[PDB]
Amino acid sequence: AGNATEVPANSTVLSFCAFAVDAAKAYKDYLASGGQPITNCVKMLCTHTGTGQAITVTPEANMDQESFGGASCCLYCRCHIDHPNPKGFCDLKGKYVQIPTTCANDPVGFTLKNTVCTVCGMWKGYGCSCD
Amino acid sequence: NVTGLFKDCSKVITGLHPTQAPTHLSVDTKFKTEGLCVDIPGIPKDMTYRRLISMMGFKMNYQVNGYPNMFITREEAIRHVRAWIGFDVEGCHATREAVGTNLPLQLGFSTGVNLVAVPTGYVDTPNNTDFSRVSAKPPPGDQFKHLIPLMYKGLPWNVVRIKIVQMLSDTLKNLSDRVVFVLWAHGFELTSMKYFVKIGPERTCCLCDRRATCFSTASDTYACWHHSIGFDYVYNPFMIDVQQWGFTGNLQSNHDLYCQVHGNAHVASCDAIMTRCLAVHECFVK
Ligand SMILES: [Mg+2]
Ligand SMILES: [Zn+2]
Ligand SMILES: [Zn+2]
Ligand SMILES: [Zn+2]
Ligand SMILES: [Zn+2]
Repeated sequence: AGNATEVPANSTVLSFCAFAVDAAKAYKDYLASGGQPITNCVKMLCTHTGTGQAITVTPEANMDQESFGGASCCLYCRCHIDHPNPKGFCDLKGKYVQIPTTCANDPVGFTLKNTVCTVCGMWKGYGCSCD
Repeated sequence: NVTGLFKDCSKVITGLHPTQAPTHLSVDTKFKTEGLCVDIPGIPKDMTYRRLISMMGFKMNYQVNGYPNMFITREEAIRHVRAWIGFDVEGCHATREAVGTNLPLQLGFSTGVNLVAVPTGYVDTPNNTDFSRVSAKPPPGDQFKHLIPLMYKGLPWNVVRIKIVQMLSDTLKNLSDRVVFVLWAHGFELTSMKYFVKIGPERTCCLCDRRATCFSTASDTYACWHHSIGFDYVYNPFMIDVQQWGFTGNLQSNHDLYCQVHGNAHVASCDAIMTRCLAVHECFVK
């Protein structure tokens, strides 16, 4: 009974990260060992003529990036573990997340490693232009 | 194709919104087309829900430099006999707002101890995953009559994992620098370990140079079997599965091939004893 959520290609990385003390470090170290990034995310069919900002209420994107469902790009939502926020709530769940097409291979890793400008709302490095 | 790990065990026909779903498989079909997903402004995202997520189906075959294996060969187990602790878990069944996964009810050990935990699980919400108590029931069969009373008899998991760490520490302090959990058909025992085991690279005890063997969440620190006082998590355990050595029948059937002094009042510890007993007989006879 029930409804399956995941695909066997993700069993080892999610199990590894579900038991970690430091889940983010486990996932980085796992990739560094030649492991396959987490797949089975929620990729969005969208027009790709959006603002290009990192975390929005509806899918935004340029042709240079892809829009995902935010929870599907959160290692803590993905492994169903605590979030390192003091209140403990996801930054991404309930929002759409745009990710540079060059990094669309590994959306979960991208959100682990990057950060958003509070001034202009775009990913620092892909690309915020305020100094 | 699919896997049973993290199976959504809710009874809701629908769910989930593209923004709230963890995985493409768990998006509601309304949003799927052309192998992708689509945003439909007129369908609100569900800002109330509680979905039980199954912890059955874990696979510990990671191979990362710096991180040790939980599952070890028989020979590695041979060298650390003194660390052997048989471990079995009787379980209960998700039943009201959910169905289709099992929850730890009574955990037993080679040390005669048995502990029983409140039925609690991992519940997805609009904001996070909520570790919480959940409705449950006993396994249906008449063979499971003795876990009916256990449903009422304890015990919050923060207390259970305190007692587990303390029992193994007081057992293993003068015997080894590790545990080897001796399992039989390990899947559900491995699922229970999610409730009280962390893993990482090897660490050393604060207060020591001995190998770190427990973890504390009060403060992110590590300890040996001697200084693990008040600690709540077992850190980097090791384990073996006796069934993976070739055994046709069930646990008691294959144990009673060698030993006839371990009867079975069907308690979780009784299984864990026969699990350790059968591992000794198999490994060291001839
Ligand atoms: Mg068992
Ligand atoms: Zn999250
Ligand atoms: Zn900026
Ligand atoms: Zn110590
Ligand atoms: Zn025996």
